[PDB]
Amino acid sequence: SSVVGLHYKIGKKIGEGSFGVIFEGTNIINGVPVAIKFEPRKTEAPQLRDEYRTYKHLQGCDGIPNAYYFGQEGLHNILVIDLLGPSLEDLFDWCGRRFSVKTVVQVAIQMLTLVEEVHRHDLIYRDIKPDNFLIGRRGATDENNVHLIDFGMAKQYRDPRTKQHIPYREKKSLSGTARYMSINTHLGREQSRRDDLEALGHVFFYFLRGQLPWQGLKAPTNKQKYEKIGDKKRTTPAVTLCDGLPQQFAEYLDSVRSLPFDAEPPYEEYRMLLLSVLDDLGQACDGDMDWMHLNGGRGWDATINK
Ligand SMILES: Fc1ccc(-c2nc3cc(F)ccn3c2-c2ccncc2)cc1
Ligand SMILES: [Cl-]
Repeated sequence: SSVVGLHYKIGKKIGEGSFGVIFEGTNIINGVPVAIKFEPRKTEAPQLRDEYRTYKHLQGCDGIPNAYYFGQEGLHNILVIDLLGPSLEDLFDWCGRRFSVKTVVQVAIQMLTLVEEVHRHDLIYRDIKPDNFLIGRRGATDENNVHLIDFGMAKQYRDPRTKQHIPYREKKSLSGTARYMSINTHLGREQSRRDDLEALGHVFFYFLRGQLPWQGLKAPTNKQKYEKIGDKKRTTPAVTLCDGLPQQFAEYLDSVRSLPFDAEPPYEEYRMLLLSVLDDLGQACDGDMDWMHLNGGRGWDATINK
């Protein structure tokens, strides 16, 4: 049968989660579209049952989609959530692999707020990348707002009732994407709130410069490539990465790298630091983003851009 979760018809396949069986769906009750997620049963890495419970925990938070169904169906686990638009990596490629200063700033402030809400619910993300940040759908009220999805790497960091941080430890397996992970993750240290914020700092320079200096290194094995990548991050100060860029981006990365392990980041102060970039350059924060000027003003297309 084509109907799963009682009320959800399976449509076309959308991927972008390894080859995880993701689809576009349609609630046969009201017609709203969804994003159906399958997971093979009796697999070596079961994580769908817990990703559901993370969406219910963050249910009601802005930028986090709602979870609507989870149950057994044949030899698969199915999770129905909201359907969202392209990723920041998708819009990045379509704008020439370079974002202007105003759009990097405006997106940065929304990404900081989404990460803070995750931290207020006793969770850290541990997989910061623009591929997991999506806008909304065309014609919707949240069409160009930034959303956060995929919490298969999210990790509890403090007790929900005592608010006591997890103890510091080392000698852990490398977890995340090598291009954006913090220096502390390269060293096999326990991740905390400060590492999500440093990963966000690497994404900002990735948008401004179009590339990062630790891209395209040669190494015979995989382990030696992550070492060589983390080495370039300790040799490059924040000032050189900020060459020809507003120095507040260098101040941000340096500050989040000086945070203690169990310290609480000054989120509002970081967002005010990134806002003053627009004041120094005579710009307003009205919400105008670069991808809003694609294709003569129509916006992003299907067959021309994808
Ligand atoms: F239940 C789920 C859980 C995760 C997804 C998902 N994963 C990725 C990975 C990606 F690189 C890009 C996009 N997405 C989605 C996604 C796509 C469209 N609209 C909502 C979410 C979907 C459904
Ligand atoms: Cl790379």
